[PDB]
Amino acid sequence: GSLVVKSGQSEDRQPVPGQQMTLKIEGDHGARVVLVAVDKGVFVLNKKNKLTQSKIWDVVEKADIGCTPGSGKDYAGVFSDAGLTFTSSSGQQTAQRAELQCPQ
Amino acid sequence: PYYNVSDEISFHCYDGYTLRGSANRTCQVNGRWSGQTAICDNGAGYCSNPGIPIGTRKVGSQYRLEDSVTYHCSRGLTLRGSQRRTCQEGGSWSGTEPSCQDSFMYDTPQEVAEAFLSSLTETIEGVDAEPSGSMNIYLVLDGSGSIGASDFTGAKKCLVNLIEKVASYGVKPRYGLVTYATYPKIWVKVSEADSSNADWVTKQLNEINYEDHKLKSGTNTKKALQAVYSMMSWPDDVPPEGWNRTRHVIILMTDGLHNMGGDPITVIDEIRDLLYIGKDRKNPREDYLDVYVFGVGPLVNQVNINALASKKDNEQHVFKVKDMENLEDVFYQMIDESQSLSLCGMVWEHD
Amino acid sequence: FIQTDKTIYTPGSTVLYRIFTVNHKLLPVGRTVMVNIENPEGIPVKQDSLSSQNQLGVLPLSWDIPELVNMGQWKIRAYYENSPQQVFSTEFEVKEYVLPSFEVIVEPTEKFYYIYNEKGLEVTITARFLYGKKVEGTAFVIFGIQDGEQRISLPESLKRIPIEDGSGEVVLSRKVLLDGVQNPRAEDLVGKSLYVSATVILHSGSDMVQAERSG
Amino acid sequence: NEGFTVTAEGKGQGTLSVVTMYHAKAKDQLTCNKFDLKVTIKPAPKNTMILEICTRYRGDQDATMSILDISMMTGFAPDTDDLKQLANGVDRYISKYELDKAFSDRNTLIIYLDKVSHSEDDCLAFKVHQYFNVELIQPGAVKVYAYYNLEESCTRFYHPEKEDGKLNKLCRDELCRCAEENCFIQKDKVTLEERLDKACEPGVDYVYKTRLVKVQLSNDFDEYIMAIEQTIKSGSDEVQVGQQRTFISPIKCREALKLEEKKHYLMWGLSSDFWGEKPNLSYIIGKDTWVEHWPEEDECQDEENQKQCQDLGAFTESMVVFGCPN
Amino acid sequence: DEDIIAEENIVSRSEFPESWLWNVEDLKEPPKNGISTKLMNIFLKD
Ligand SMILES: *[C@@H]1O[C@H](CO)[C@@H](O)[C@H](O)[C@H]1NC(C)=O
Ligand code: NI
Repeated sequence: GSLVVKSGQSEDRQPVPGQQMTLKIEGDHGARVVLVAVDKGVFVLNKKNKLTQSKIWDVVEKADIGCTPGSGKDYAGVFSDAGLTFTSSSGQQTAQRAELQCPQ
Repeated sequence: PYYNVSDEISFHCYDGYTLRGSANRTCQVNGRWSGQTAICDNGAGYCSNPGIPIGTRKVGSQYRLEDSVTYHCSRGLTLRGSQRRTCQEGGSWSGTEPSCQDSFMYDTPQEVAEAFLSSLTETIEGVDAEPSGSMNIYLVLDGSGSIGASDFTGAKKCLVNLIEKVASYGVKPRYGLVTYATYPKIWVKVSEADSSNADWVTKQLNEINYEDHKLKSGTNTKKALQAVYSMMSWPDDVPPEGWNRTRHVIILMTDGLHNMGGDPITVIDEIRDLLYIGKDRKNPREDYLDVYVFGVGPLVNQVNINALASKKDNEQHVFKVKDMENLEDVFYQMIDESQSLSLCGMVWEHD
Repeated sequence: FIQTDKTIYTPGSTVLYRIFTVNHKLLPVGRTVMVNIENPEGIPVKQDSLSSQNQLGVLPLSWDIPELVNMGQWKIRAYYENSPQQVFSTEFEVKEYVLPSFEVIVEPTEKFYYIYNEKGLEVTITARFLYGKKVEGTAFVIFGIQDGEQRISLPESLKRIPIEDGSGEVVLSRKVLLDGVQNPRAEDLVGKSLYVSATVILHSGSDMVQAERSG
Repeated sequence: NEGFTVTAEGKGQGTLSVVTMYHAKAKDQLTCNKFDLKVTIKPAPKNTMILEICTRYRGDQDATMSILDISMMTGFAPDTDDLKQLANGVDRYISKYELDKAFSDRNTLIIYLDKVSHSEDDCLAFKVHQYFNVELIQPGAVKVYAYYNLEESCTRFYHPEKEDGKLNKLCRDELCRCAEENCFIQKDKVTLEERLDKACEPGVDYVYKTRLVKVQLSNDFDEYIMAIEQTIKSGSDEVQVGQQRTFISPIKCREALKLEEKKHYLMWGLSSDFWGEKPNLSYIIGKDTWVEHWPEEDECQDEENQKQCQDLGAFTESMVVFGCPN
Repeated sequence: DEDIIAEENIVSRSEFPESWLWNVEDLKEPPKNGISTKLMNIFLKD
């Protein structure tokens, strides 16, 4: 969907230690937003293990039931390499898959 | 940078934390915040989070068993209650909840009477277990020249109503009236056969006068408490039959401005050792001693009057009303009111 | 997905972390999750079993760090009760430290290094306070070659460049680079990597930050 | 720390481990680690002085680049001329940003070193003038360490008077109280009524008329063995007449006290001036401790002490018979 | 020969957390163009 968090103030200057500021949140409807403010000085000693949208899709992508970027050695191979099992009454069925993860 | 009168502030815990107490608190005219103390606990320690009373500063995040926490008030404020609380076995912190006081906060006649009875009556309910109830009340009145006949004679009438108030509970304890100055002066002793007679103790409280300690208008609180010590002491020989079953309630009015004798606290400790209190990890026996202090003199040192008063959980022993007139009203409301005295979930001695 | 408020904690503070329970379609779902917290020695010290049921797939949690705790790289492992084999993990470091007043960045002119490049390896030293302002001080930079999980420091490649106007400039001569290793042929360094170790110190001597650009 | 007992029961197998954590009295170190820093301050032939700083490294290799974090004493600034000499020197460098500061605000100096031999001591020095004059100056400090390791370092303090730049603090075992204050209360006629009120203050705990028996004075604190001739006001210390109490006072006040043995003194202090566990108490002569010379019997006949003895005399009686009013 | 502000009337800072604002918010405002907006009023640390 979408989620942006900008300043609610009319630009102006920089805030002062101990001042109120409007925090605008442009997110999706019916969505629960969890916040967390952290001093950048913390990322100076360690900036690893940071939750990023890039890492989220990274885990999802590295979990596809497919391995081959495309095509196979035969018709029954194209389906298995893509993530599908084609089986007809004529006798043409795809290869058996035992291992959860991809080969190699 | 500062909160004026009728100013409101709200509290809100983080995610995964429970908020107990009053979320919204308003600054009252008595220089105090309304409602209870706001505490954000996650419930991961053996004892609940002691929290940080408004104006104080807690030092110690660990709430395990045997662990402790220290408190410190801001500059210009007097810490009331305990400065150190230890998480005792059974999920409960020792001492009482701290509270930074200033020099004008005082206590409304209701706040005093309400916190006094809620701490006294409970110490009376347990007493009935079970003539002559197994409880002693030591009335130590200060007659120094630093108080004045005005705030003195008012303190007398204040005690008069107290005796009659206890009498309405159908209980006849052993009283001990003692007015001190440069030297203690015992009017009623707990060993007397008339100590249980509420009437006689009241008349003895009337015969006394502020002019009794005019020639030697000193302030030796130490000797005063020592006089109380001799009343609860024993030859030994005795070892008395039922010494470990008697509750002691010491009530004293004083401005806290002692100058002769030194630190009266030393005597309190001697009393604890005599009654064998806090000398047993399994049997504290803290329920066998209550020390109530009331500020009467114009200049009252809250620091000292607190060091003497006892520190029990959810109980107040330190009191400082606005004026003498209000101190009286505290005991007037008592005689009329009859709080419910029930003994539910109570245990007797202890085949 | 496990989210921790900070990446590093001090012995005594509390670790605020939340767990997100989503299906294979990345949608809120009520499930039962087993959560364990292993010490730097990989031994669970705390285990729970929450349920995101009626919680919109968000499990707020926290863990108190004892004063006397083992410093190192702690770990927060979690997995569904119905899938004990599929376990997710998120690490957080526990150490005694203090938040600096400024940051130190080290970015070479190129994201690599050409062997026959006589010019050498030029590295930029940008240092500014956490509030934007620039840093005035001195820097201590040193290079080194990183073999297969091995580091051979280069004592000869040590420089002291003044940091004026919140920036500096240091160059690693190709001469010193070859002098480091005891191998005459330069085509043997092909495949290895270099790492920079800078250190900025204010003129007041009140703060000192250490940065590094390896790989 | 108690002797507990563990009881296992049932089928299976586990492991029990018990470890106690505490603070051990190792010292021993005497740390300072791989550095031997010796700092000394000396006058000159405003005041201006010489600051010599010697250093050495504990190792088999001449330590690499080190740092000299120096902090001037309040009201002192390094001599610019001498700084230029050390800057142009070999194996020494001082940031240009530091040179151009004048006597404005150069209370902090950093001298970068290229190397420090592990054999002998690489000692340097530079003049330090006093641009601003003020009583009770703050001790300076010098710190040495490598550019890679900051934890392992050594810091020394320097002071014109105070030895090794340390501060006055009455230390006993592991309990020290700051003694950076005045000797006693005060010194313009102190009448009878003056003593009455000042002796009946809420703070005043003990009021004795003692006699200086023996003076055992040291380097950090001076013992003053006094003998209580009479207890005017019985404080929190249960002491009968004839017993001896040990008083303690900083060296700075030894000149102002000028206490002579076999002489009587009227002194009263606060209840917060005690030092030690009973019955081994030791009174402390703090900035709030009254001290007055008590003219002896035959001396109270001079036409100069009659005015004083009469006040003290009436004072004692008024304090014993009636005691503090109010 | 004196001015400035009394050293007694100077409220020194104290709140220097490494992390804060660990709360939860729900977007229930009238949705426009499928985008909900919430205006929070937080108090910056010292
Ligand atoms: C009370 O006194 C008797 C004296 O014989 C003693 O045996 C008993 O233990 C005491 N009770 C308590 C509460 O300890
Ligand atoms: Ni008095």
